[PDB]
Amino acid sequence: REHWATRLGLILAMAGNAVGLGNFLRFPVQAAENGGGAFMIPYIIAFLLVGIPLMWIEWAMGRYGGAQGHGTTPAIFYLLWRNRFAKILGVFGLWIPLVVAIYYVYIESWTLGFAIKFLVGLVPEPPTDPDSILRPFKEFLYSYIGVPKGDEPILKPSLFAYIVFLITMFINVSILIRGISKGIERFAKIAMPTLFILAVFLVIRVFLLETPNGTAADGLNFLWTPDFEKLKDPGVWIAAVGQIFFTLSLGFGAIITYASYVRKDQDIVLSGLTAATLNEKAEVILGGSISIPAAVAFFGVANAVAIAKAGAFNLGFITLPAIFSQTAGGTFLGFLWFFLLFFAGLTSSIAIMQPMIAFLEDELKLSRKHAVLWTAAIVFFSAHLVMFLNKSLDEMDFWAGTIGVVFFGLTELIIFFWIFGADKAWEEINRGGIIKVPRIYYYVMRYITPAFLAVLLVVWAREYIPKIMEETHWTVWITRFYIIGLFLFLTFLVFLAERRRN
Ligand code: MET
Ligand code: NA
Ligand code: NA
Repeated sequence: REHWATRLGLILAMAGNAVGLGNFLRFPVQAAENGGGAFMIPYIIAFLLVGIPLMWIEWAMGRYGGAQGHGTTPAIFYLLWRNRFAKILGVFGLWIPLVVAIYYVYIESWTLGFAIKFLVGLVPEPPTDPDSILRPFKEFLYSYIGVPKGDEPILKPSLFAYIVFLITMFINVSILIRGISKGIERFAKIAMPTLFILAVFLVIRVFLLETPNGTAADGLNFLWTPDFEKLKDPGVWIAAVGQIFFTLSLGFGAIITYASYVRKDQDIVLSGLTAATLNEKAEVILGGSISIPAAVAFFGVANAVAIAKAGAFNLGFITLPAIFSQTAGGTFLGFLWFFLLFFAGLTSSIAIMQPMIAFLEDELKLSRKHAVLWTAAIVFFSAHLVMFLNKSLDEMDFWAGTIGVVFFGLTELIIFFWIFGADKAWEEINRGGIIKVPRIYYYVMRYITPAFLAVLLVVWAREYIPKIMEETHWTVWITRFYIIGLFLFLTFLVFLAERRRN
């Protein structure tokens, strides 16, 4: 089996997996919609009671299976639990990261296209009226991805966006095709430091923004000023948990796959904690101190919150660059922003495609070259669905990137810490660890976490089961139909891999 060269490269590769678009786009939106500081309390708690324990759990499961030559859940779920149904559940460890990858890589190609256009200086040019400043950039984005005037089902991506997507795929391939140590690790040691530098620079530059409408300090205050009136709102807890799952790459089967390349004897405790810690630092300190403070600086808190609620991409691709264009060298500053997003996304995209690649290598015994090329072909082809079908992206991000990750997170925890045995799991986690997991986390993993997630899923299911059936748009049905087809396809591959063994 292939292994990580150094401990540092391992940390940066894992950090690269977690730290991504979720930090600089998803988080700011989530924190702003839930009342800033009010969102921080449930967020930290969710990080302690869910993020950390699951992180360690995924690392352990990854290394455990990796020792036997299996990096994907279909095989690992079977090693921990002997059953056909264990393999079927394991299919999600491929389905989720593949589905997510389909639209994630497209969003990534956006930041690249924007990065390129902002570098060359091809951007809209605003003249004191907020709408007259934002409109040009809204029209810019809509011209790029091909947004319809009314609410029409069809998208019309510009030739450029399409070509940029091809290029993005090519970049993802050139990195993945070189393997774990030569491809991902090498790039991690570069991308990450660069990412951190750009982030710090942007945070500082943004912190210097002060206008008659407010300052960046007002945004930092808003985000870090506690509010206990929102602690009774379940939605805030749900959003915080969802964010923790998405930002830490939990339930994507990505962490497990990456962990399967960790030598059986190497530590996974201190390594995992470091990766997760690096992600939170990059999330709350960096990600939360760029977008939000900037919007609050120019448009004040009320408007900033309004803009955050407006959409997930509205703050990142429209509002922020619009704000920069009003400052000296704002065009180049926008370039740095989109270059930051691109690297963060690139380090993450290669992580959610790896599970698929690792399954082809491990279970179907395909060479690394073929596995990567086929995985790229699949994602690229499937991507057309997100490119040309409106609301398709949201559907995939919901079923896979929201509901699926939590369900899968609960499933993997139940399989590892209950069925496989709590003591055996605990001993497997601490084995070879430079430091040891606090004894208390044994009862967080076994009791607190699964209960919290179970409750969360029940609540979710109750609200979504009626809405699903009554949904007018056909685009969403096509999407559901197709992703379901993907699931069958993967289940069929798992079947073939199972027969080859015999
Ligand atoms: C694409 S890996 C899962 C998502 C990633 N951790 C992010 O926050 O962007
Ligand atoms: Na990343
Ligand atoms: Na993250």
